[PDB]
Amino acid sequence: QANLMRLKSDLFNRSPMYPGPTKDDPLTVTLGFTLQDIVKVDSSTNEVDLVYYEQQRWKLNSLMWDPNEYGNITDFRTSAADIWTPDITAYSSTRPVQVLSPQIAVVTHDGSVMFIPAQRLSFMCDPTGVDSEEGVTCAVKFGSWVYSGFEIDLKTDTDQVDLSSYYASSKYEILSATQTRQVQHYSCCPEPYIDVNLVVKFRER
Amino acid sequence: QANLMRLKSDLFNRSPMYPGPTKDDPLTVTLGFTLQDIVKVDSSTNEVDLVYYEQQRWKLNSLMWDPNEYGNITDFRTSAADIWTPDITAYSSTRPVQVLSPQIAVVTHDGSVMFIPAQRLSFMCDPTGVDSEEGVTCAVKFGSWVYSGFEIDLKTDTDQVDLSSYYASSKYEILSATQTRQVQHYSCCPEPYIDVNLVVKFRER
Amino acid sequence: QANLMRLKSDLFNRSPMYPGPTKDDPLTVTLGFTLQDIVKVDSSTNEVDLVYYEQQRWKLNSLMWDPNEYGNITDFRTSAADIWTPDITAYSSTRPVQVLSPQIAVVTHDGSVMFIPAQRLSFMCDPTGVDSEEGVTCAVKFGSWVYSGFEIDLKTDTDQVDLSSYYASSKYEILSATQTRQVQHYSCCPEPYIDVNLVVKFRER
Amino acid sequence: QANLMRLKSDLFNRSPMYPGPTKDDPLTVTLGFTLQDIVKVDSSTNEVDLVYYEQQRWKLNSLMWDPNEYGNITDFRTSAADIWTPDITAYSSTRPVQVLSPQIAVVTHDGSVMFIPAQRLSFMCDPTGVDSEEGVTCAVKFGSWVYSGFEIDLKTDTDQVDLSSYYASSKYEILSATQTRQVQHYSCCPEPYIDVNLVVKFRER
Amino acid sequence: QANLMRLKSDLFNRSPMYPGPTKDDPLTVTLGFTLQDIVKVDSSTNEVDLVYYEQQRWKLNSLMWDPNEYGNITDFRTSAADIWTPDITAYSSTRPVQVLSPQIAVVTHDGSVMFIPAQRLSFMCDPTGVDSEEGVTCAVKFGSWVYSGFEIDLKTDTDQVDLSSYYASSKYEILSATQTRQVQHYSCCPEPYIDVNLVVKFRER
Repeated sequence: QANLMRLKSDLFNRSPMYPGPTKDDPLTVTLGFTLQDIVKVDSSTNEVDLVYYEQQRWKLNSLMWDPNEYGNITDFRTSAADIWTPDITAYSSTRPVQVLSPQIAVVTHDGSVMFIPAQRLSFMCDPTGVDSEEGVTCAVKFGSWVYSGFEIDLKTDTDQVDLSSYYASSKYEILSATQTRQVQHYSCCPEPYIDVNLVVKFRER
Repeated sequence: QANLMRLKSDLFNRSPMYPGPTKDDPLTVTLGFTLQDIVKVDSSTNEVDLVYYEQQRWKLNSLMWDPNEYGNITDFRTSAADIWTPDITAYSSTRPVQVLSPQIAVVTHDGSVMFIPAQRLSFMCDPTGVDSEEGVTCAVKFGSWVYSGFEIDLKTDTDQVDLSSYYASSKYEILSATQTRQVQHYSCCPEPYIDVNLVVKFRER
Repeated sequence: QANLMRLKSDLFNRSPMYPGPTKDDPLTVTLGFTLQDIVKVDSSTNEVDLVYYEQQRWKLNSLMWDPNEYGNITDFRTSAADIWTPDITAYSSTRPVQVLSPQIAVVTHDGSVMFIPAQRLSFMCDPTGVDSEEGVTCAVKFGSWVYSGFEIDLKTDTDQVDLSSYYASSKYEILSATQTRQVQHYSCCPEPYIDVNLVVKFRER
Repeated sequence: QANLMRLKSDLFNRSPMYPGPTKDDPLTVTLGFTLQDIVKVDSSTNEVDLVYYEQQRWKLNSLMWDPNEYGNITDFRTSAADIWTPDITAYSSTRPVQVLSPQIAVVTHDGSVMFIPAQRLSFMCDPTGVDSEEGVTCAVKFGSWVYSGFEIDLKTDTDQVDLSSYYASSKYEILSATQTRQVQHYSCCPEPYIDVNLVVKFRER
Repeated sequence: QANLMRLKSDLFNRSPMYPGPTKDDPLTVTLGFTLQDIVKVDSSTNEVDLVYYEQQRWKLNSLMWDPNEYGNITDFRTSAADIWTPDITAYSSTRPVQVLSPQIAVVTHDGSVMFIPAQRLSFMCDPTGVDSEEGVTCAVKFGSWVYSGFEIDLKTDTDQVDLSSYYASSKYEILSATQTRQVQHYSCCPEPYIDVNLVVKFRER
């Protein structure tokens, strides 16, 4: 009850929001995916739908406290809207991403954040061959829409996508799912942008 | 009019927002389901659609009062946007759950709240076999998206889902519906989450 | 003009809106339906779509004024967001109702309010036999979602639904529109809840 | 040089929003449609989908100014939501109207507003006969939802609908589109209620 | 961190938002499109669906600063709602445009702004002959919905639509894709409106 309230108030009212990273203050976001289901394949549009949730973590001194001052509270939960979050976007969606889970984050005494939104995404993917044995292959890049390599940097803890909770009776069977950090120097833009490229190879069951 | 008016401003203004449960301040939410219709079965994707309402209960101390001080009010109804509510989510939806009822809760003088969302939900369900006599079986887990079992804990009043008011001319027929409390462990997180598992076994007419 | 200006701000700025009915200060709300069109029938999901508008009447003391402080104004119009509205809900929608009309209500000096939303509703209903001469029957119940008969009392003027602005060239002809008032009981709660059962009998033209 | 700023806070920040048309202070609102396209015709529901521009103009004494006292500024563009707008709806839409253009109005020094929303509308329409040189005719009355003809008065510049920029490759050819101002006033009621009837006669291309 | 926050409150919190351009404060927005996929073609409604980025650039004095006073911060990233943005609109759209990327913009010390919304757009276009060697041609105009030639001017860096990251496996091959500046005049208004005309000639692969 009491202390948390006092802490929450200190962090979000006694002080403004993190403004976002800059060159002189870059930030590293650890990204990782749990693919949960390939829901739909449409072969007339070339669209494929994923339901995954997406682990995001990062650390801000701005979000730091000494637990001893706040009743030995070492971490809390709060509405994502209370804090700043990175603009990690899918680079080839074909519809607005749909949000499947509460937008609630967990802050730790040391300034670090863990946020795990469930989403459903339609992205650009030609499923011709999904019925054959060697299956089909599709990718979607995820990355900061507006922050360059110099401001937001991506990182992963594994390059294996978490298939622990893939829907067992899905219409579609995952042959492999990969997540690799990639750098892209771009057109409009001198500075490189950095993304995580989700590659799934799958087929009909 | 006059007395509730005073009560609502005393509960929700004098104090700052309730910050939700902690490890020191745990909560027990009681979940039940009334399952009213299986609208749709889609076997191209593997998604089934249910209309149910789900009954949530919990008690807060910070919501208590002495009815004598407020002209004998034992309870009032308030918009859910005024009180803390649990982040109970369907672990395997394929679409954002759509709300079918008012977001209004009823708080009672001893700090207990009772909140009954009506929802239409798409979830992961392979319906192969729905067209037979033995029918098919499907489950979706419900539970807190961010609070572990040491912050929020679930509980049912019975494992028998309420089917007494299930639509009589549905294209699908319910053969049984269960709600069973269970505990999960996830890779991301140190501490066990707890969920109520809704299992439905159904067929067409 | 500044004479109605002062009225609105005296009623809507001087402290709060209305907090809602209670066992002690209960409220009558009169309900009537103008069935405007049966737009669609779905025989693969057993869902039917009505366009109708919903006549809602209630009298509040908090909204009362004397037109001598207020340059002889008997009434006025205002965004339904400015004042408390009842939580009347279809008990078997399969979809969140969509809004067809501006959210605006006429208020009268005696406190009495008239709000008329236009709406498309998808509800559970088996259309089997809609093409026979006998036609088909469906019912949907409207009523407060959280207020018991002790807090909200529901009234009708007629038991015939209004078919007078029913669209002449609708796909479906109306054989009888009825609005019967019922009080009934639910598993969650000891008290009577009151609802208006709309029973439409219709066939295709 | 961007001092427009002043005119804006002189107008909208000087008093709460204009509270609508009284009876003593009425309002003439002019109406005009540019019909861009009939998109779809659903012969199984009974809905036609139109895409049009709705031009509306009205005059407000409370939004006028001498250009000479404001850096010689004769008109400005502003968000529709910080000026009052008329509550003109289609009386037979079957889907919430879908907004295709920004909600931004233009205000002229003399108090005139111009607002031209582009919309997609679905309305009740029997298209039996659309597949013949004959064609078919359809109708939608647009009117104020809550206001009488002593509070808001609808008017048209002309009753030839502007078809001069109607899609040349539409599946549906327009024969004619009319917009007539209709007035009705009944015995009991010292109000006239007035609406613009949008009649379109069309066939398949 | 430190400086960046003081910058933002000096640009946004002291003196308000830029009110918009005027006859006396003209502005030139730069437009460029990157076509990503033709996602869908409907030949029974004559609607086609594009997925693209629109790169928008403009320069405001009020957003200019000297980096020396703000710790050599040469530029920064901020939410779209903190700044004024041009109201660039598809003229022949048939569904509300859907946004695919985060509404955030990059601001440079010289007052220059860059903003690149990613969009799925449905628009009028008959795809007859998409499945032939010749292909089919569609066009759509992008422009200010409310700012005339005298207020917002449009300009392209090139008239070639950027196809450098068009989807390798789209159903459709792009034979040509053009973006041109033009001035239009409409019944409504006595002054020029400036648009960029997107012309895509494509065929089935």
